Amino acid sequence: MKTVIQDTADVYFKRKSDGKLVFTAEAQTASFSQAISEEKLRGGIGNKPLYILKSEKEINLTVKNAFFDLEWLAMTQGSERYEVEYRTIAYNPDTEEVYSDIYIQFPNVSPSGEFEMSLENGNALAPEIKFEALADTDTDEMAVVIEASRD
Amino acid sequence: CSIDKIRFGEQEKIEEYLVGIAEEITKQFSANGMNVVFYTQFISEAKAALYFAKYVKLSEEGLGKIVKALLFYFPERDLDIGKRYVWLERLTKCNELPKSIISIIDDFLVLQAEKHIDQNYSEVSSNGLYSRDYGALIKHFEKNFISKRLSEITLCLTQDKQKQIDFLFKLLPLLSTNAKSHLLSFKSVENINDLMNGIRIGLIDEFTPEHEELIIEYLETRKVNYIVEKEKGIQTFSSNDYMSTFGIWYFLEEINNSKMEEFIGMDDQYDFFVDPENFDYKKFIPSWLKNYNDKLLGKIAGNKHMKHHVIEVLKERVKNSNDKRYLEILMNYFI
Repeated sequence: MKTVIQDTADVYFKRKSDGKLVFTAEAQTASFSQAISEEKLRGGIGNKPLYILKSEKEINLTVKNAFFDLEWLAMTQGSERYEVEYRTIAYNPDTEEVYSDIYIQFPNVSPSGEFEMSLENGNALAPEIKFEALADTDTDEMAVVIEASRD
Repeated sequence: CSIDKIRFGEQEKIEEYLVGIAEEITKQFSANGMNVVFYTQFISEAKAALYFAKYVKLSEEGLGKIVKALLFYFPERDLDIGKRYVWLERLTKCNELPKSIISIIDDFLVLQAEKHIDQNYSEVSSNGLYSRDYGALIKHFEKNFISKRLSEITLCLTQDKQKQIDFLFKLLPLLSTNAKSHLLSFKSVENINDLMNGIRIGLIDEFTPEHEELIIEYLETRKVNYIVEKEKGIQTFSSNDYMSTFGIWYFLEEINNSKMEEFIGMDDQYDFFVDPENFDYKKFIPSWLKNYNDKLLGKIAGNKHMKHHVIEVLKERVKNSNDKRYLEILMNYFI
């Protein structure tokens, strides 16, 4: 009870064309990253405003669990998008009450794992999974926040 | 660290190193037989080698060798065309680009165009993926690449589908005039946009006509979004913008209409461009413009009547950071 700041998050996954649901109870790492750095261009034309800025804004998401679930090994055994619906909460420093719920959802996200765990103690084996948000050539396809806590 | 500064040695053999990685990839993925028990090993170190190459030299042989495979033999599971594109410049950062690479990359772009012509394929990546990036880049080297015969082999089509109809808009500067001719034969520009690309490579400035419906309908159908968004509450920051792309146009003097201060609402970046003398200063942020483009921002930060707070912003960021970028920014264009 001295200094025990610790929260929880719930994370869901779905592939398109069906109401898919792969989920985790927690995400210990939950590293979100936003890296932005430009290219080396030296066209050097006076009558050419560049104003390039950026339009990539890459995201990075990571979850960990012991859950591949069980039923999709079943049925699934018997682009391929892996859309993710996050579920988190927030608290007011003034009121510290349960009043807000945070959702994060994407229409284009794919996993990206490093297939070399190969680690030299059989650990608890919390199969860390690294992710990636992909972007089609249509429009938007980034996020939806579903801010709650109306009052 | 700035590895670019460091000196190099024994360049001779690392050339064989990288050609060996290239030929290994070719042999492994070239035939029907592909072992994934092999794929779970150093596949990754193969990309690791294809990277820290910039910061290393490359004669015609080595650079040709890497480009063959990089455009030909790597599986799509670990490779999207976007990260391919990103990887190919940085190979060309530390050397030149001869006729050979032009030839091979053009072969890539045409047959990859022939790869995507499908009822379903959407050509996804975490960059957007208009190998109009490739077209413009090759245009950036040398004077011109009129696309020789690849132009024609890209022109030869019929009624068909709509894929190539707008897809070929990627490579128009690397095309002949008959490209624009039989483009005018059907459907010049209706994409709700066109700017996104044409303003990026070909049109850019000097002419922004009365495009009429575009921005007007943008605001018309975004006011209702504003209402139904702020009333219920959602705040998604979905990565697609045109309000900012026209707000920057507003003070760039490219847009001189008086219909700009309308939205109010969100995107304090838009307020930042469009509201000089009453802008909300309790929204200090080292972003938006911090994504500093170049001189357009020298004019942006001209702001004779507003500098006093931005200099304290520089205080806050440069002082409380060892990051070299922010002070490299601070010195000149803010002076």
